[PDB]
Amino acid sequence: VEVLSVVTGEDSITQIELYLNPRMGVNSPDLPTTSNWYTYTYDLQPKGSSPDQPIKENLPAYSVARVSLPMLNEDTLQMWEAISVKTEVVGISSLINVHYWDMKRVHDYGAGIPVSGVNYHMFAIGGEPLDLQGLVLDYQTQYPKTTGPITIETVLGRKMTPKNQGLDPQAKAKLDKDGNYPIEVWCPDPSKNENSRYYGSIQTGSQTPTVLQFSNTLTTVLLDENGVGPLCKGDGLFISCADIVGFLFKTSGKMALHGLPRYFNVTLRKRWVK
Amino acid sequence: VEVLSVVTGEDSITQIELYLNPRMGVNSPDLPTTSNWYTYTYDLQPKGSSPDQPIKENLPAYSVARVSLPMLNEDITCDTLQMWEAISVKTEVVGISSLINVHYWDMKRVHDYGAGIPVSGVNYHMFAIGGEPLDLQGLVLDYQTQYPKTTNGGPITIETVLGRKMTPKNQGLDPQAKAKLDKDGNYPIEVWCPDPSKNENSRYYGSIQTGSQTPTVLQFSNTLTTVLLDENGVGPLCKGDGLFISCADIVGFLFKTSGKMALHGLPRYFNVTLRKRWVK
Amino acid sequence: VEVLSVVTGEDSITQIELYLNPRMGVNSPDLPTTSNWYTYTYDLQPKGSSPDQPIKENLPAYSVARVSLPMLNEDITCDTLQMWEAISVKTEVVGISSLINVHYWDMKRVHDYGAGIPVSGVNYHMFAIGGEPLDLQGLVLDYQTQYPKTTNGGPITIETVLGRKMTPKNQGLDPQAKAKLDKDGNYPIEVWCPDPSKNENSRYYGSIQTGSQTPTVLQFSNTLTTVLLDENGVGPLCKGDGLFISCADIVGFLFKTSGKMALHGLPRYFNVTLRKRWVK
Amino acid sequence: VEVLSVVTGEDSITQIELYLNPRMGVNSPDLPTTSNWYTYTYDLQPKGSSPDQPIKENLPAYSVARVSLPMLNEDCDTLQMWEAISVKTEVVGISSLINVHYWDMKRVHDYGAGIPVSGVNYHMFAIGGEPLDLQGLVLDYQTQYPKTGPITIETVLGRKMTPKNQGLDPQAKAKLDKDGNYPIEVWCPDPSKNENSRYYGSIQTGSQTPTVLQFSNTLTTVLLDENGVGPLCKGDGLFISCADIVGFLFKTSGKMALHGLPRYFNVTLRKRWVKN
Amino acid sequence: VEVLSVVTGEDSITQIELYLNPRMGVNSPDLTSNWYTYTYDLQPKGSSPDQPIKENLPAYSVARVSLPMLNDTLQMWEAISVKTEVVGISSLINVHYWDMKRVHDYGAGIPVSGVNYHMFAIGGEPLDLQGLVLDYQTQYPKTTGPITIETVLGRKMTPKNQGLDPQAKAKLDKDGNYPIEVWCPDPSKNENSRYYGSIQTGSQTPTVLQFSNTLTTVLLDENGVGPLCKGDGLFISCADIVGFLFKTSGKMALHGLPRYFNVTLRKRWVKN
Ligand SMILES: CC(=O)N[C@H]1[C@H]([C@H](O)[C@H](O)CO)O[C@@](O[C@@H]2[C@@H](O)[C@H](O)O[C@H](CO)[C@@H]2O)(C(=O)O)C[C@@H]1O
Ligand SMILES: [Cl-]
Ligand SMILES: [Cl-]
Ligand SMILES: [Cl-]
Ligand SMILES: [Cl-]
Ligand SMILES: [Cl-]
Repeated sequence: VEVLSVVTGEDSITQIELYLNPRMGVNSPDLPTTSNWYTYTYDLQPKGSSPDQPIKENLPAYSVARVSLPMLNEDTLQMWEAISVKTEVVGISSLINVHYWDMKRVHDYGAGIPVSGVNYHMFAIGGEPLDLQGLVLDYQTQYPKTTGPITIETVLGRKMTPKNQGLDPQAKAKLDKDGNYPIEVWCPDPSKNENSRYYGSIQTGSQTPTVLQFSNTLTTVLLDENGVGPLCKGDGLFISCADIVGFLFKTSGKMALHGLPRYFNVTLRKRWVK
Repeated sequence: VEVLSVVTGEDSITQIELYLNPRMGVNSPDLPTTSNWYTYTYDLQPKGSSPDQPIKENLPAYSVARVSLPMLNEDITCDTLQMWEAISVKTEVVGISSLINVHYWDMKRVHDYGAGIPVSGVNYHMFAIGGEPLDLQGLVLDYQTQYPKTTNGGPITIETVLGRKMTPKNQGLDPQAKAKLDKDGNYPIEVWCPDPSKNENSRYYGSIQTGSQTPTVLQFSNTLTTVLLDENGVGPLCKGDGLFISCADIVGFLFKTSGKMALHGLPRYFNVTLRKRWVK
Repeated sequence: VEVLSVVTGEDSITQIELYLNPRMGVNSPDLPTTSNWYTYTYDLQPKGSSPDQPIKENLPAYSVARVSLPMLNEDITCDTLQMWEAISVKTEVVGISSLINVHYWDMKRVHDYGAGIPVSGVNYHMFAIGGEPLDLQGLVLDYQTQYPKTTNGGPITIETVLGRKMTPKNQGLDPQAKAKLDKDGNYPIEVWCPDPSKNENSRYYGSIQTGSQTPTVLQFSNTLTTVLLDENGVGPLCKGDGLFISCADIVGFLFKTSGKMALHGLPRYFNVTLRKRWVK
Repeated sequence: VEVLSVVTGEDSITQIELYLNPRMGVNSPDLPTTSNWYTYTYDLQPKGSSPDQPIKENLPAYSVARVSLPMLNEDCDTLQMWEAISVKTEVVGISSLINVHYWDMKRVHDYGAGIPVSGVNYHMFAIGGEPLDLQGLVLDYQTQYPKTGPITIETVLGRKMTPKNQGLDPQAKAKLDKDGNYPIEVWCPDPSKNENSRYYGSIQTGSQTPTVLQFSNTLTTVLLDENGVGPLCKGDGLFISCADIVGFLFKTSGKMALHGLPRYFNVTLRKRWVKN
Repeated sequence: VEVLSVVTGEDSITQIELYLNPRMGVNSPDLTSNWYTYTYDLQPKGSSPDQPIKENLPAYSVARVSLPMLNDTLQMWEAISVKTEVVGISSLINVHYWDMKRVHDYGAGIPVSGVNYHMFAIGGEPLDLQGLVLDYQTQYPKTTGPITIETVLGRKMTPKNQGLDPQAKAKLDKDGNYPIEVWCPDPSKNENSRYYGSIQTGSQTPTVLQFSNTLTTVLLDENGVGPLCKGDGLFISCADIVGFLFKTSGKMALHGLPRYFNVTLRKRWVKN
């Protein structure tokens, strides 16, 4: 796909807006029986015996949407090119709440321990699904069958081996389904993703402060070193993210991970391609 | 709503000054018996049983003022009019030095015979400058929280705007959970955040810091200026000759001897520079 | 006060050097009995009953000096005069290296048989350069605090300036609670902060860090310069040929064996570059 | 070598990609007997009596590869060399560290989640036209490292360390020419050499210090020096080196093992004329 | 001394390389030397006075480098840039020192962490030092032997030495002899030196250090002039305390690392 000139003319620029709700394990608000924990995992707890058999509710997964863009070609073609994005984690202020009814206290008579600890923040803008690389802390982990999360065993069609604690070139997938690819199993593949831009960070520790910023004045430019943004194949724009904001500390000692939604406003332009 | 050229002339630039005192829950210094806790919450505690029924005094809220600006147009019926355009702001959290006090009479000690635990832990800092009220998005930690009813003197929360009880979706982004920041000390911080899908005509800047005893780390200087112009060189345009200024500055917990903890906020000062702009 | 052109000619630039020793509460090294605690407070403790009646030795205060500058105008009744304009400063906290000492005889050991807990915790750092005294705003953690009443002109607190008791509004920003930083070691840091609504003719820069054992993290280099010019390229103009220099540098607690804790301060050095400026 | 002009022409620029798996002590995934701990050390403990006699599985080492480049010269004292000009590099598998439910993970408190991988971090990478020059320096010169096996100061000196090896001993030098063989706690990059390499690193100590890492495919490191010259690949070999210790796995018993992650590289190179 | 033009010529630039080993208290590896690059155990006594031993007083490292001789108007070497690096940073991943205090039962050793102090200086003459101490009642060993404030004053310290006493001044002219806890760079002098430093206090505060051979520090002042080497001597000074070694008993010792320098100098015309 050879990249030609930017299309000149009236309706050459467009804007795409959307938000993605977090897929922490309880992924739907519409199941009365368990939806009270929507945007959280269940309780995360080392079993103390082998092997680990994590349940789907304890496996935060990436959020993804494919956005359909205005059709460009009737019959060398025009493609939408993503050039910038404004993105924001929404609901940050909710985390000042230190009086959840079942919050573990910092000490006797004190306030709740605020949401804190492990953070994981990433977003990606691309013209096709984000490429994923599989790597796990423990290859002996027995993830649930797709029946359900997509894990390394799913893509290999056989059990993990010790090499899956490192980089196994065969352990690859595409982020093509919302709330189905666990964060603990899949990371962005730096060996591919030529047609995506991704940005991420992690923070470990149990009670490490959650420190986050928000402003409507911040823009990320999506152009590469040659001045070309992601090109949207088949008029589809892929947007991916994850925003783990820390643990909810419960009175019993039990802890669950929590996530927040993310907002996007992407600017695109028409580009001639060969 | 076409933006035209900047107005040229002698009195084309004006400077507006204000301060906003914090609205942490005890929101008035003038109450008969309870005002000693002005700029603080009451004691924040998990109930231990469901549901949470938090009191007003435990719900820090946004500060907001509308500033009336000099009237610009002798004829309001014209297509082309002059509007005040906010171009920069100098803003400072006031009273930062007060937080070196480690000898509050009822302060929990760091250890036996030691000084008090200094104000520390949860921080939340934000300010916004707009030509109209700041747009808010509702999202809460726990949808089952029973906030005091607005009709009973309570704050404005999600149930208020929906006309019905929250559902689990309000733990995520619900597009119906929206409001405008149009009342000082009535929109709880733990319920409302700036709405990034709107606010075309505002600029906002904010941060959070969680943890229980996390150091409060703040700077102050009269040399720092925030430029309010967007990518096109246009600042917020003041509709009806009104400038909207919003903020929140939670600076941490006061740790009391018994173990009880209350949040504390500080005031914020603003000096906004505005210029006259022709608009169609 | 119309600012004209920078003066041209041979000796149009001058340099002013000084240092300011900290005023932590024990403010003199020349007292027979108590001067061992020079650069420290006494022991800081919550009283445990109301009200707090803090002693002067527990109230770190701002340092300040007024430097007399060379006289410039033979005839002071002329409309157009030369004034010294402060354009840049090199400033440094002195004695930072002294804080590696973890073997002070009465230092609390971190754990059994260990090294002393080093000077750490609450930090407060600020400096200002101005052509007049720094403008101060009063705000306190607790309005019920009973600060010392003296006959010797210090410490000056909100009650001192108001001529009446504080009220709850003094936990926020009370526009009547204002003062000028015109006396060395007399204005308590926990009561007074720089007033961002004034200070047009000064530049100030500060920060706080709370927490009990938070690392003290400081830099020093003789290569760092602060430019004092505002947006128009004008520095503070020295009224009456006087340069005002103010600062505070609390660097943390000395943790004593008994559990007691005292705040500690370090001195600050300044080298200010000034130029002659025509003003009308 | 005197550096002449950048070669002009159609195929004067090439790209090289590769990944390096971590060599934390259990260095192979292909030994059914012990490979379950691949990318970790064994349990790290003070012996409690002198001397320390660490096992190889407790000595994280540098990763290294020599990448063979296309042959440039059919020959003359004037020739072409590959010049590395930029690199995109990324630590892979960062997301794996959100796992706080490893079956034998020490809990933060009763009934809580596992203590996340945290504590000691050491991160470095190097790109060079020859092996990275190493300087030896150890915490304790009386440490008895396993005989070569890992290469340590005793190996290169052909005699026992002395106290001077707790500081900089100019005799304690090596070249990073073998994957997984040079212990990190013994060897660091030698700033007195490495004219033909570029290296970047950091350390973080503490026991439970947050592991804080970033990843983006938009970040490029420029490898040109102050004269606009990148590393020049002697004998058409490109040397890539790294280490990425990401913290401790805290086990239920109290035991602790260090953990590492792999690193990816995409290096851009151009043809450069050189003399001698 | 009037600074004239930069000398233009074939051999007008030179590079000076050196390293300085740390002087933490046990300052020689050629003796007790098992503790080279460390202090002895640092421990508040609990009773007065404090009479610290010389092995518990980390001191600045310094070298005078003799430069190639060049000569009212003469040439001087002018230091224009430096690449400097703390050596041996990787050694600090060792959490299995045989006598290391454990983080908890069955755990690894507490890594080297806590108090850090990092500084370097490049000058055309000795670094100017200012004396200031935590406690004027500290009784430092007599010079026979570190140089301290009592050494320079010729009389005991008074309370004023907890602040800035303009009489408490010295020149950093001897390696391993000027205690870090007594002396700091004098910002009121040092016109012909450039210095850079930081401190981090705390007991177990993470040691966070960087290393790269791509980082350069420009030594030129605001007028484009670097330090000028009087009598053809370049002064290089540093200190790099990297934290505590935590021992099983509870005792703690400070530890330092060496520092490497590569200084670029050029010839400069000057007038005396
Ligand atoms: C928001 C507020 O005023 N909080 C008080 C708190 C309340 O008065 C509460 O309703 C009563 O506990 O009381 C605090 O002080 C306590 C005393 O009132 C009580 O008699 O004895 C307690 C210790 O045994 C304690 O001193 C509290 O609970 O900490 C103070 C707090 O500001
Ligand atoms: Cl993160
Ligand atoms: Cl914050
Ligand atoms: Cl500070
Ligand atoms: Cl690191
Ligand atoms: Cl430091």
